[PDB]
Amino acid sequence: ADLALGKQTFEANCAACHAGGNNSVIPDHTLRKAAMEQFLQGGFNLEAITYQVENGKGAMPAWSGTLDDDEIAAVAAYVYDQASGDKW
Ligand code: HEM
Repeated sequence: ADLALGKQTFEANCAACHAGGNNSVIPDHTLRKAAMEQFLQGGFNLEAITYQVENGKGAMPAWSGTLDDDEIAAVAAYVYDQASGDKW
């Protein structure tokens, strides 16, 4: 995965709501591994993350009409990497 692209895509598009890997809209639905295991539909895995970034969920906007496939893949990988290595 192009983690470099993923990080810049993250800062540019997701940081207002998830700065520090947290969540400013619904505080407990952070991007930490344990939180995603509880709140992310499908659990903590790349497929679940990609699905939500593409399709959206409630106050979480859908990005399929803003970011392209290679950009979505990149950002999903970055989020997974950050969570599993707890790099936030
Ligand atoms: C940017 C493109 C972006 C990413 C990446 C992203 C990811 C993401 C994940 C993986 C979750 C799940 C967290 C969990 O614990 O279940 C999640 C959830 C929400 N998001 Fe998000 N998100 C991105 C962008 C944005 C933006 C710009 C906003 C703010 C307007 C935002 C908000 C939210 C909200 C609210 C949720 C919770 C969804 C729900 O379960 O109801 N995200 N995001």
